[PDB]
Amino acid sequence: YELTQPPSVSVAPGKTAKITCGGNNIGSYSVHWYQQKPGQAPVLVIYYDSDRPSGIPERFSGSNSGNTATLTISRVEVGDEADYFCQVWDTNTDHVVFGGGTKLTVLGQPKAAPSVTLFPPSSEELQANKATLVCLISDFYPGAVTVAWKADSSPVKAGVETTTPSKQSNNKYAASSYLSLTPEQWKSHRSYSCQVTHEGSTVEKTVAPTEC
Amino acid sequence: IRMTQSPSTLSASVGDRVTITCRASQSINTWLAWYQQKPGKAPNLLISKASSLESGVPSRFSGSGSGTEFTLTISSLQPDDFATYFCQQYNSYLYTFGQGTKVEIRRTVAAPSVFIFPPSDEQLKSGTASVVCLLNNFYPREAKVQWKVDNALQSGNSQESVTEQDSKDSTYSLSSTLTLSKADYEKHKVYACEVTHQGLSSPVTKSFNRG
Amino acid sequence: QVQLVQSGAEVKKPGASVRVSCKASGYTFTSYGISWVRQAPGQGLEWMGWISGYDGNTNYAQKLQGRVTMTTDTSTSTAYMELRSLRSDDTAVYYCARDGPQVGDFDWQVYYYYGMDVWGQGTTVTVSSASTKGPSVFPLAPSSKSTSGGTAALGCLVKDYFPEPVTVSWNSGALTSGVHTFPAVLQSSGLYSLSSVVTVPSSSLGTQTYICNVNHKPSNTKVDKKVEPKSC
Amino acid sequence: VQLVQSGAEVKKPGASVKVSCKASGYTFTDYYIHWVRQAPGQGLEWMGWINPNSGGTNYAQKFQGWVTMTRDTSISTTYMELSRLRSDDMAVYYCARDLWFGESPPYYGVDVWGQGTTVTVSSASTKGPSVFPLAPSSGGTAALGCLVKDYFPEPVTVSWNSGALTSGVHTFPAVLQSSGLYSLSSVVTVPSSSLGTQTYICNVNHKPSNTKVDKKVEPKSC
Amino acid sequence: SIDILQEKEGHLDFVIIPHYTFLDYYKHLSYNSIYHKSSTYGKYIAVDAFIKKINEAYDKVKSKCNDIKNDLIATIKKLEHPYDMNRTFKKMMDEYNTKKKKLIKCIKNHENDFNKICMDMKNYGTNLFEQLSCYNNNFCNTNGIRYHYDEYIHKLILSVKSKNLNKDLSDMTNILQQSELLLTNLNKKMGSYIYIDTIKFIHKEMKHIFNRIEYHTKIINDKTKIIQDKIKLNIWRTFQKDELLKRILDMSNEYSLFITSDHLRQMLYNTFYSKEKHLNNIFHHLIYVLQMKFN
Repeated sequence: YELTQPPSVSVAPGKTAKITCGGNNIGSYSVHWYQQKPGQAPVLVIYYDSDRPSGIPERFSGSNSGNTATLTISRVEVGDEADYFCQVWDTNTDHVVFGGGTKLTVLGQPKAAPSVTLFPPSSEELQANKATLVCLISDFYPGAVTVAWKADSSPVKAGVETTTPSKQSNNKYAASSYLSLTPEQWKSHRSYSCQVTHEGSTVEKTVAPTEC
Repeated sequence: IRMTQSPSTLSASVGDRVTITCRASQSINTWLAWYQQKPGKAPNLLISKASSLESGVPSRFSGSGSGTEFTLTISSLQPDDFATYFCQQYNSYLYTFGQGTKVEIRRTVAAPSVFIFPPSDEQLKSGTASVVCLLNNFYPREAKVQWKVDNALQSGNSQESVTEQDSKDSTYSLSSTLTLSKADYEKHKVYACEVTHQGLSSPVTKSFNRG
Repeated sequence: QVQLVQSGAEVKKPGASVRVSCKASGYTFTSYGISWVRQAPGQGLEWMGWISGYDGNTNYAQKLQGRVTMTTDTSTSTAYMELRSLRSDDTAVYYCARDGPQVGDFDWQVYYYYGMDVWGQGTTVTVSSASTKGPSVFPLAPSSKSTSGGTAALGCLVKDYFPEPVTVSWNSGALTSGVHTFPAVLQSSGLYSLSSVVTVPSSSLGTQTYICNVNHKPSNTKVDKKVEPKSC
Repeated sequence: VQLVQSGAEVKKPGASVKVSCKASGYTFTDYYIHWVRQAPGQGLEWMGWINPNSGGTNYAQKFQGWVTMTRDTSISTTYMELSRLRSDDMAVYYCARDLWFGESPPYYGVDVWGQGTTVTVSSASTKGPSVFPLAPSSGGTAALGCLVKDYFPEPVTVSWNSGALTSGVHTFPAVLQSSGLYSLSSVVTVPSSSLGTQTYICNVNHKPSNTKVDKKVEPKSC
Repeated sequence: SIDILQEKEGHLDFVIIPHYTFLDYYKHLSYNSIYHKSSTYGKYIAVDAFIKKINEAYDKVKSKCNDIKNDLIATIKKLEHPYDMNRTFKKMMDEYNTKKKKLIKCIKNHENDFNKICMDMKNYGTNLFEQLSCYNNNFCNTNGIRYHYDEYIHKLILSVKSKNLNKDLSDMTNILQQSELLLTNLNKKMGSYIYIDTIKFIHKEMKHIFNRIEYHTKIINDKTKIIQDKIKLNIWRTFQKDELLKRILDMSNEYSLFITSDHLRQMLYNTFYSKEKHLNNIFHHLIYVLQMKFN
């Protein structure tokens, strides 16, 4: 028995958001719903298709009939940004089945281009026969970037380790990218660039082996 | 210490009011119990402190009396109430029962059917001869059977047996067995049993000559 | 289910002891007592004793003093009756009955006024010098003479057996109307003897076979004697 | 009403982990406990339930054979053992209380969740970080930091000037490298004017390898 | 009034509550009469045998309804198992109603038999109590009240305290609430209306049983506090014959009302969970029917 959920739903602060949970004859199953905020344990927000547990606001409601269960979130606050999971119990297989989840994105939040800082290798690391370029990316929102390195305009993908975005204390996001090369490779090129793309704009920082 | 029931045998019909009397030799206060005993079965408790009806015993059963005089009463004699009844003192730690009071079914006088049986040939080979006189389905129970061998009345050589009153015709049956050694039996010709009963206007005789 | 189950029939020689058991169910054994009462063949009821299931206190009849010993076993809820130095006049059905727990104790009737309210099935105890013997079954044959109207009588003399009982049936149980099996009598010889008769129509003497089925389990005896009409 | 699970686990493949979950604010034997796992960035996977009264369990198909659920009623605690861990078992494991009160629920659903226990699976060996200075260079504000290279396992603590410097500091989440080792940077945004009078030392501490390193970050000399 | 209880599956019984209290009350009078004087403590086993003989007889009259009781059990089996016979709930509810009516009818018929056994216990108990005397009528001993309490009542007060009766009621409210919550959700999806009708019926029976348990729990709690306060007053002192006797009747009254509510609450608890076992099964079967259906 499978529960199919749209991977993403996005709404404006005052608008109402609908999260669907598809399943054959889901109308005969009792659907429970969970909200899981980023880096948090899930919380039960609707049980038995439409009932709200104590402490759950009236903005949250649910319905279920046919092949679609719906979680309706009226007057969506920014704090409602979470993954939402529907759940059923299927007696035929004796299994608790959870849907794939729906990420709720709340619009209206202002876009911030990333701040980029590129550090060339330290003399101490070069003395140890190694070379790591450090690209620090911070203060960006929506919270998603693509990172491209270059060596004299030719793209570089080998030796690149890039982190997933992370929510900062100020609600903006952060990421870091590393380029591990050999000291000989480092000294061979004229320049090295770290290009950060955020929405449709690239922020570039360039470091040269001939700098001090 | 000594209970005496009166009467010892009582003739009654279904629907009748019957009252057994139990007398004690010395005062037993109200410490008297009553019992019912159907033949071949165990007695059942009927009444406890001379009047306390035991749980589940028909309400037709009632008791009364104190000191020396006590009475058991059955208001409407039903087909099951025909049995012998016992009264019992428990004033002293040594219990004493009464002699019993038989309650039998009353019906019309039925004359017995009389049959005489000579000894079998196999029993004669054994060295003894038993002649049995059968009185079949008679009423009342009181009957006199006399054995006459060549008109000589016999005494001490016969044994009687009576059945329980019949569940379908309320009659009794009796078997009287006259026993003689082969030597004594082969010394006489006529063997007869004379039966006397209220249903017979004059004694009925059943006889045979041996051989 | 409140009940008292007693041990089976017993045949003992004069001067011997008997041990009758009485197992209780459906009640608290240690909260009551057991009374023992017997009945000699064709006679009234006679009380022999009492024992308490609570403390084992006993009260015997004066007739049985120094001969009877009733004991008890709280573990199995059983009451025993042991009568030694047995005599001919000890032949009786011995019964056990539920009684109060403190009959000795003065003013006992004020705290438990009930009579002997639950009885065991009884235990046939026969005292005798006699030895086991299967009965000799003799026919009691009808004839043209000695037939009252159209009704003929025939039977079986189940003579000289020991001990009681024997069972008589006619035609393997197929014949039941008009049959009278008489209570046995104990003869001077120490042996029992009885008659089982059947009244039948005269029209059947020469056409229907009549067999009496005597079965004396004590001596493993099974006798099927054919009763045949005497021609003469 | 709470479920408090045991702390983060770091295990090698082929090893086992017994995670605990202590119940509070209610009678532990009156409600079933479920276990659900979550791979990073992925959905909720029901692993199975346990009846805390009898100890009877029900394992999901994919978790049968290598998951064992038990409880100790004396201490209101349920456990889940993962036997013979593999790389793909890196996930947050959760314990969650069924909303049905009593035995044999006709339907199953959760109302109270534990905080999660991260189980990390790697064949890497405990290695202390090599620490490097990210010298300040070229508005009126300068960026300098430390590079905490090739350490395993998490976590590393980065302090500035023995804890005294906490403004303008940004210690960044670590990258897991293809080698199995971690690397992180800690940048501190300082006034450019301070660069000649204020000395900056980063203090790195890796408790698993018992490594404590201090690194002076001075403006690049030429 | 009469209560019909279900300790376990296939085990229906009945209690005529006023008879239970009446019979228990006169058991307390009986023991208090023999414990007042040391010269009558041995008679305890005779009182025991009498009281057990009275209940044996009481139970034999209850046994007269065995066949009508067994009838109701079978009808209840059809009601509690609609998944095994599968049609017309109304007919099944009417069936239960009349079979239950027939049991109360049998009970009412034996009213006089039940009253004679009760009135024999009253006469017995008042007989011992009316002959209770003191060496000094101005100074009657309360050692009998003390002994009887220690050996007959204190064991029940400790036993009832060890059980958390107030959490038994909390547990039952969670059961009732989650059952209605699921019931209301399933009713909106249909399936076998026979299953929803029998769930609604068993559920309402359970609320009624709960009300009786809640009511008996309040009495158990109040009487345990009242017996414990009142026992202090009637002990460790003497009384005039009149006041001692009024105090023996007052204690006996408190004990009998407490023992009654304890006996009934225990039996109603067995009934609530016996009925709950069947509600659970029907919930399991309705969910099976609903999920294994067409769209």
